[PDB]
Amino acid sequence: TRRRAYLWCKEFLPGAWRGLREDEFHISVIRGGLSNMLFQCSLPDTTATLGDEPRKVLLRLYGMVLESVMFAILAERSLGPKLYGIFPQGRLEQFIPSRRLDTEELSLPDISAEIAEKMATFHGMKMPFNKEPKWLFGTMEKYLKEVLRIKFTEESRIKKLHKLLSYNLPLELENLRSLLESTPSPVVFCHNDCQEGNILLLEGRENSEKQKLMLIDFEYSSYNYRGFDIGNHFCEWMYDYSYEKYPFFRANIRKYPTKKQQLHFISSYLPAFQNDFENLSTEEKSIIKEEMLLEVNRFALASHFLWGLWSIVQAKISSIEFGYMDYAQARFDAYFHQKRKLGV
Amino acid sequence: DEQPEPRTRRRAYLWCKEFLPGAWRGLREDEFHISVIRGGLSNMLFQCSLPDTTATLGDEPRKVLLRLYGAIMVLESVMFAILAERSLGPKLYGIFPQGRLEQFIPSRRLDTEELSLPDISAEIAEKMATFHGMKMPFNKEPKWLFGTMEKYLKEVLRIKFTEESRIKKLHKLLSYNLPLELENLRSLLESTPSPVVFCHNDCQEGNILLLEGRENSEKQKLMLIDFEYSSYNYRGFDIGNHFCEWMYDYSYEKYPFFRANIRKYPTKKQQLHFISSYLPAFQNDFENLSTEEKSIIKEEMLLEVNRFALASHFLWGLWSIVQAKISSIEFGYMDYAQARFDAYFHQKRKLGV
Ligand SMILES: CN1CCCN(Cc2ccc(CN)cc2)CC1
Ligand SMILES: CN1CCCN(Cc2ccc(CN)cc2)CC1
Repeated sequence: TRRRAYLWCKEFLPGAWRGLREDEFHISVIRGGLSNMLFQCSLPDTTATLGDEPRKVLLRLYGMVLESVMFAILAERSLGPKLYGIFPQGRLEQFIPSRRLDTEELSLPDISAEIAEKMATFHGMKMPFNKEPKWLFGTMEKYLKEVLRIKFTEESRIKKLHKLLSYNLPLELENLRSLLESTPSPVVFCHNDCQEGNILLLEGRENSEKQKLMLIDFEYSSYNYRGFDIGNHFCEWMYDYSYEKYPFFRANIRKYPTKKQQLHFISSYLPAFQNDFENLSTEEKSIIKEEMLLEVNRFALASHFLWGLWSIVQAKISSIEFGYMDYAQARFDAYFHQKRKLGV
Repeated sequence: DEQPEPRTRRRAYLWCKEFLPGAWRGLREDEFHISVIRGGLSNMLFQCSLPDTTATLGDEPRKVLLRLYGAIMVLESVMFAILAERSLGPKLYGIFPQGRLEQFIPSRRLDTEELSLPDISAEIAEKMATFHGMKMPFNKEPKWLFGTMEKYLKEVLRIKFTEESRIKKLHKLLSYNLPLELENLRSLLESTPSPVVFCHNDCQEGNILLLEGRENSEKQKLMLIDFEYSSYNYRGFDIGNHFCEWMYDYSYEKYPFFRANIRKYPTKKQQLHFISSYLPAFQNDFENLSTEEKSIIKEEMLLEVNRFALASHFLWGLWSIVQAKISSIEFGYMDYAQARFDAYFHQKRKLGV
């Protein structure tokens, strides 16, 4: 691996990387794990670059074709990290000096204003993928059917899974389908996982007011209802994954964005998504806003439902230390709370 | 043949309707237009279009090219997407397991005898030099050339024909002792400096588009397409291979379905004219180096591309023998293998190597 990374870096990267010896190779882990291990490879500080090649790069081990075409495209358009090399068991990507946002930072008005802008821009991109909005319910159905086949060993998971099934998930899915079918929402290229863990604060521009963030990790990206990408992100205000004691997240329902905070986000989103929106009548803009509010708060329900089902699947299979079943139970609690709140 | 089959076209209609924007997304089957551009079993080509009475709503193309992979993949897909993003290849509208949907570019392909026309050649040299300066996310080790020839050689040595004429042709070719000859070629090219760049690797006339509405422009009427063989490789191979293609006409309508003419290989003058467009297009300062150091570069570069042209004959000669066992396409692959090795040894004699 330290050699594998050495070979991949020597062979895929230009400049000093070409003549690099193996005892000159600097690598360290950025994230271990079982799948998608991140690494930081870099030149001797005492090595001068020959061209415009990078000094430090991010390696990503997968641990099919669409994810690669996608990442290449975003790289080409300067929407994503640059792609320096791609191979069967991973790829070399640009290393972006940054940190991830924290949960509570999402509510900072400049941060959520720029996230809205960035998601709007992400949303207007054309991609060579299927533009039929199959993804949302196709994945929920795929997960549900996995869930009604999962058998757990340990009494606790059995107990928890038994509570979740008692909601009558198949019937509840139909009630959700019914509601969203009656809720218009333009299909656009969605990130589908726009949580704080996937938003870079680019270092050196913490002082920029509108250009300090980048969106990354598009493994779930597809054409999907705009409402889901926004409602999902709103849900993510509630969940903090940096908690260091099992179950390794906190949910806080009170942290869901207020009407005022929602209007602030979409008041950024809309002008960045349709460049003619800014010239509409004050009244019309509020017609569109009030209507969008209903839209994304309904699709928020699908965020809860989808990730709840996903969280149950991950329990049975994942190695990652995370209280998946407790998270599923949190997502469904927020699902039913949001139903009562909306009166739907 | 013009009419697609019922199966494909029903599937074509679905792909177009779901992958393309605008008027495409609400088209009915009954108003979908599709025409064959190439049959076969491997890369079927179709033209797909809106009715002419139907109005585009926005960006969407009125016509696209459907490409089915047929009987056979991430590197090729990524490469095609990148070149589209950079406006070097056809735009990519749709990608899926069975194939892709690409921009339709009104054009015909160049004829073999057009490769030598001065303005054509100059631009082909600019386009290729441009093609070479690109950064691509692939392995930058120049192992494709001999890796590929080695793969073909090993397959070639263990294929047994039945059919007699195929069998006799294979025997004359093995007479030459290809493995030793391959090694001989390695030593010769091992001593021949050539910059490793991103090569098309199959820059023949049928992979160059003459763009419609531009037959007047002098330096902007061509586009290079079909990059299935592309990879980081010795610059000499890419140009050498192109010079070799001057000699082969695949439009010949009877068996073996090509004409070889060694007399059509570019003259020293024509080669210089080509690399005279290539070099200022490939590197910055070149245009204004001492007329005396421009010549050393040119002369050396000729030696290089003419030596690497030997790998062109050897690679496709081997490829061709492999194709004679596995391909069902009507083409005299064995005869073409011999034709390539004739030129190889004839080229060897020319170079005194
Ligand atoms: C799939 N995503 C959307 C739903 C929330 N996920 C839950 C999660 C958080 C942290 C960890 C720790 N590896 C695992 C799962 C993370 C991202
Ligand atoms: C792979 N390329 C480089 C070598 C020349 N080839 C020979 C060939 C031409 C036409 C046909 C079509 N019958 C088949 C093979 C095809 C292009």
